[PDB]
Amino acid sequence: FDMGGYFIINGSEKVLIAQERSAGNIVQVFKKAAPSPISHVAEIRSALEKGSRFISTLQVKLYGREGSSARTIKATLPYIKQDIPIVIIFRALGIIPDGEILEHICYDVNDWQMLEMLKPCVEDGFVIQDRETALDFIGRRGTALGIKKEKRIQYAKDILQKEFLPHITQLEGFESRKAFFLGYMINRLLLCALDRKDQDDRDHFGKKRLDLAGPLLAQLFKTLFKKLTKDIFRYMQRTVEEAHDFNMKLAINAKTITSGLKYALATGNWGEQKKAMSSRAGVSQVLNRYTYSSTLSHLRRTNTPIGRDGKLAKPRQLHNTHWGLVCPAETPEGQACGLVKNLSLMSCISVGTDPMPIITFLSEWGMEPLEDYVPHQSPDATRVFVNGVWHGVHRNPARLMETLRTLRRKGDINPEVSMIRDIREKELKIFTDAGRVYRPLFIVEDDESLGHKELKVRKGHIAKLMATEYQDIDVEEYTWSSLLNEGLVEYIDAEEEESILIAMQPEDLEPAEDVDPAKRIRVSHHATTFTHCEIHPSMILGVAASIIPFPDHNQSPRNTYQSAMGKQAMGVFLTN
Amino acid sequence: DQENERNISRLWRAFRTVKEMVKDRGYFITQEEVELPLEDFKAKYCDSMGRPQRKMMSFQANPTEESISKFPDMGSLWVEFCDEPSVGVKTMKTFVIHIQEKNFQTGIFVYQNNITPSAMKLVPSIPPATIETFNEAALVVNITHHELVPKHIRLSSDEKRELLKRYRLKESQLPRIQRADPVALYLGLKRGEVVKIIRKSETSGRYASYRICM
Amino acid sequence: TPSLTVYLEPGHAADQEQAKLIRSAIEHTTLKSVTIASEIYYDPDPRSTVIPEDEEIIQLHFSLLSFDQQSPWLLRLELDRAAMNDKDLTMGQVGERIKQTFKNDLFVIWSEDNDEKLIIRCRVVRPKSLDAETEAEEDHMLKKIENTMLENITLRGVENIERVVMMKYDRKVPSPTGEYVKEPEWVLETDGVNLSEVMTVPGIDPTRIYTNSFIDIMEVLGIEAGRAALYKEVYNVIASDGSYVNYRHMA
Amino acid sequence: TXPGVTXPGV
Amino acid sequence: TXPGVTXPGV
Amino acid sequence: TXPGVTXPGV
Amino acid sequence: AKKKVLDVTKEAQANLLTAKHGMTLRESFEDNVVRFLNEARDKAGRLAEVNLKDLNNVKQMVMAGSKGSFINIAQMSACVGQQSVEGKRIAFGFVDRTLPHFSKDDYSPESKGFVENSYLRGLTPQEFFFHAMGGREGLIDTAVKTAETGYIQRRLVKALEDIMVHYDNTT
Amino acid sequence: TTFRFCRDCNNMLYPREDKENNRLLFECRTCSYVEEAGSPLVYRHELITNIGETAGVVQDIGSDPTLPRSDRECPKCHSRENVFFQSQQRRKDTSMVLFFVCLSCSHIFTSDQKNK
DNA sequence: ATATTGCTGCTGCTGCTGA
RNA sequence: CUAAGAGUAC
DNA sequence: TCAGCAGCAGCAGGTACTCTTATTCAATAT
Ligand SMILES: [Zn+2]
Ligand SMILES: [Zn+2]
Repeated sequence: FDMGGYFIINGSEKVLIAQERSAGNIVQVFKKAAPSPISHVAEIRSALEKGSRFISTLQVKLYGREGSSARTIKATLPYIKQDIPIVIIFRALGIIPDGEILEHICYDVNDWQMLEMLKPCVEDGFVIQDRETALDFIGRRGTALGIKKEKRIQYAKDILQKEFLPHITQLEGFESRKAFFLGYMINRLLLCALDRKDQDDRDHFGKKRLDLAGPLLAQLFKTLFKKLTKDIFRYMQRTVEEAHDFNMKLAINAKTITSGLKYALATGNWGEQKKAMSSRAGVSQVLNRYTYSSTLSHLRRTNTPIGRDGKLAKPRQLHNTHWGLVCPAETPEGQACGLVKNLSLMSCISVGTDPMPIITFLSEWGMEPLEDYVPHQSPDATRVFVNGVWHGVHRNPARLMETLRTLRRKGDINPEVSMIRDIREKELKIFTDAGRVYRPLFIVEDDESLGHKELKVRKGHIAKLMATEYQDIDVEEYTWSSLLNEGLVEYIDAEEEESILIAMQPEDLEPAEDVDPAKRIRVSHHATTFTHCEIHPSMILGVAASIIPFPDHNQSPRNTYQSAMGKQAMGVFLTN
Repeated sequence: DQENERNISRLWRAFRTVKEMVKDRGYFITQEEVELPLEDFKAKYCDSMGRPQRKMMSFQANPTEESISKFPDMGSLWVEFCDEPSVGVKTMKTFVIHIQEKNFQTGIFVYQNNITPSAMKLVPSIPPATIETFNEAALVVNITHHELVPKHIRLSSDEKRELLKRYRLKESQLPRIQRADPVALYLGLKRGEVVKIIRKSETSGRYASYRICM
Repeated sequence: TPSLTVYLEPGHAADQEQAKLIRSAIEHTTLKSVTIASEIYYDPDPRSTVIPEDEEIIQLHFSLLSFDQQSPWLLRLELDRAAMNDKDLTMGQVGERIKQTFKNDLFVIWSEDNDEKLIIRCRVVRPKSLDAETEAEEDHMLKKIENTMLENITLRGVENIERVVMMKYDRKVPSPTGEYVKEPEWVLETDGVNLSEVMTVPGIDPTRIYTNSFIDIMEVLGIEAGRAALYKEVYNVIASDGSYVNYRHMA
Repeated sequence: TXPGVTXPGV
Repeated sequence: TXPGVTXPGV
Repeated sequence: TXPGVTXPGV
Repeated sequence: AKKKVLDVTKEAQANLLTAKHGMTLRESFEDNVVRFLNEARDKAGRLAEVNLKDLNNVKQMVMAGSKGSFINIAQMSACVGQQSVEGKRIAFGFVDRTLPHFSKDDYSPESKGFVENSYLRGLTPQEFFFHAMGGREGLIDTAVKTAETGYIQRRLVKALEDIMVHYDNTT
Repeated sequence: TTFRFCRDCNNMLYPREDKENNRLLFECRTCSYVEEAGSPLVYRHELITNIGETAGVVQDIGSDPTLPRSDRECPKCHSRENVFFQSQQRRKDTSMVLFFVCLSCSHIFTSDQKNK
């Protein structure tokens, strides 16, 4: 009955709590308070997975209040002491004419409101009219201030090549892509400033990622393996300065990796021992073995590292996007209420896949490359994103989404990959990275034979599943992966869940619609355009809440109390 | 002339509050002058053109017999209204020399908008003459008639001494009232002077507190 | 939530229209809440305009309407009929307010209220001293004038008055025969506190005015009145949930 | 302030 | 001042 | 002056 | 009551609704809807309370004042009511909708958190989730209030610790 | 406002006062390009914006399953089926008036009564 | 081989000619 | 000793 | 006798009570 999933460090069973964090490579726009001189800030926490994995925050801020007359947009580049005007950045990237810059930022000629709001930027940046002059300006504003005049250009180029939007590319010759993304960021900022879209919700669970054991151990090992390789160099240089024979056994030091991993798993302090008091604590905890359900709930626990003494209540509240992903009533009741969460029964976390095959698929299926994209000649084009990197535009997104869905439902694309089509915003976002939380659902198709919407799964598939289960307790095994590979069930995360319509139960909602007065009142929703169906509503509950009998006849704090108090119940935690 | 009508009405209210202040300070002002009607004021202190005049609006007051018996060291008082929105140095100098040559221990100056700091510095004149400056806008409504404001009565030196004797108090052990409090300015409190505050309590009918000016 | 309470004069407490008059008198309204839009046009001569829409407006006003020193640039303001309806404002009033707030430096004309569009045309009168750089920034100068004409000027009401609402309360007035009868009155609740300026507004009862902000009460009325207001606020907090605390503790 | 409720300042 | 309590000035 | 420490004047 | 809310919604969507002096159209609409739903729950609870006989045990406990209230009888027998977070109806956590099981721009009572079922009849999954959101709000509010009250109480006691009535009756 | 750009260097043009002919002009700030003025409007500021409420309508707006359907009269096709949505202007003081797009003609008609 | 050392809360000044 | 974590009653 | 403007940067956090777990390295010289 033991399920595993934990480490044994010095004879103690240690479990790694999932760590919640904000998603990377996503443009988020936030309104600022009245006292601050900046009104709106558009930021991206750019990060690259196959490189230095360093966090470099780009913030495109909009100075001036609503009543102010001088509304200038300024970007905050890393390793720069001052917020450079955006038009100077465009000119430094290699876009001199103002017409081209305003084309990059704004995609609609008839949108004269945005041009009116954006004219102060070009008025401010008129003083610079040359790419080399713009690089000189950035170097002059460069915080190093330890470079001679004609060598400032090299430092500015290095900043714009390796520090500005690293998640796009670190190589040279890709200035247009970065300029396009900067224009997109400024476009989002102005759309928020123009009272056309709301500020991004920080609590949206589709904008969060859970680091499981994998990524945590991955970044811990990188620091430890960096220290070992650096120590080989100091020895190699010392043993080469002394002109002695070099032996590989003497160079390596296994104690480094061994002690680092053992210390990081034995204590919550997640990093190097000397870097304690600055490292996150409580990542690794002693596994609870009071009761079997206590062990299960501990192995499915997620923590959000917000203070715990902070007096803000919004992170703790149960958000709408938590539906089906975390237990609605299974939180601790002290200072960690809402900050510590528990996964639902059927919610999973992606492990991440390589995005290159999907990029090849998109290029094959007719994605126009971003390098030669002219918005004026293609006004009604849909932007295609992969893992937050804008790769190009498509002119027939409907057929593209149809073929991507067909590919994912036959197993060609990994089922963990999440594809979202925002029709109103005209965007296509594909995510393959790790950390996304998803759940399975039934797929509903047209079913022209019956002339009305119906679930794809039928009694034949249920019979095959029952037969396979009975044999387990010979035919081709009909497992869960059989349903997944045959396009009967689907994996949906909180991002894709924004763009679907779900039926709560198949019987009362799929078919077109004297009643028992004892039965609860239900509605038919008076609408038939469903795309998916819930496998069962009771799967929104977690491990601890799934023990409660008739939880829907109870007041919710009582259910929370029982979910917290069943882990203290006394029983048989293991048979051995 | 709606602006002129509102200006003259505000000036009439300010005049009423000034007379009420002078009467409450303990000088001989008859009750009729306080309750002067609008038509009589417009006939007397306003010309035919409709513009009110301030130069003839100034007046003088003297202590009454009871205040003389209780405060034997205070004499006549002068109240002046100015015309120009900003009172210049020359006008303030004329006012202070007139106060000095007329032997007034206290003189209230009333201004329209503001006093230049070059005159604010010379506002403190040769003692014992004290110059108190008030704004007409601050004197449109008599704050002491608000129900939240209880009754303030200035105490004589002998009364303060008896109060400190009976309660065995030091000077600093009394509750404090700032020498910028609106009622303190209204009554012209100087530092060290104690005001008795009569209040309508709800546990007992009447409660008497005391506040020393600071 | 800084709020203020105004009680009407006893002789006109139940007069609903007098309450409406006082509410309009104290409520703050600026052009930002009235002007639908603002534009800058070019007119070669300040007698006939090149816009056919206000060409009817000029054949009213220019017909009704020194002009050699007026800028060719013109600032046009479109107002809202509904804003002029729910708020007791008219075209003459706003024109007078603009003319007062910008002195003679701005030649202002306003469409009559019976016109289909409420339009105000403002030109910057050219001072007899000729300028070579102000002409280039006459666009900028007019924009600056427009900016200080949107949010920096006021039509009516005293400052810091976000919004006024009227309520019908019922107090206990001693009847002439002896009993305490339930007499209704009209009371003004106000968002924002400007006690010093509201208290002096004619038509209200200056004695009975009250404010949640006991700091303003203390700095206007005195330390004793501030103490009374502080006690009242503490008592409201204590009795909000129905609890009762003896007087002496809060005192 | 404080902390909490540095200084001010510092 | 300072900062805190630039300069003055700058 | 300046600004800071317009002009004078303007 | 649901029909009355639907009529008010129809009037609001046709722009025939006039805004109350001092608030926007949307605020007036939300105020009217919440008032109607609250009075609906109160009326249903009053009917349920009137029905209960004198031998009813919950009725007996309420009559004695030992435990329970009218609202408990109403929620257990008649209708749980309107679920609110931060003093407002359930917000659109998703884009323009509370849950992915409702269409966009749905302002109906069931869409924004009205629980028309009692605890005896049981709650549908959407009503269950909305009730969970409300209960979470209550728990967070309690946890914040206890700490705030403790801090305030300490500060007050430290301020006034030295005040004493003396033998001349002064404080 | 219809801001226009130079055709020589593709740079922005600013409005300018002309002395000789007393007319509005448009001038380049770096290459001195000069041309006439199409309209006298040079600056527009909307305190109450009317457009943008129907923004986001696309030729396949009916493919969005989340959008609600209705059977209201279409005064260009007289068809029943259509998709409806509230105003897209996210200002908190906007009205709750609905907009309807017919899935067979793509004509946008509102539920307003004062407008109709 | 064994021991020493590398969310919340504020605070304050400098300067005229011109017109 | 220090640090960290899980809590119990408010 | 009066009209116009600016600069910055810093952490902890209600009252009691119970329990468990882990605790900084490597090199040089006597
Ligand atoms: Zn050019
Ligand atoms: Zn149609």
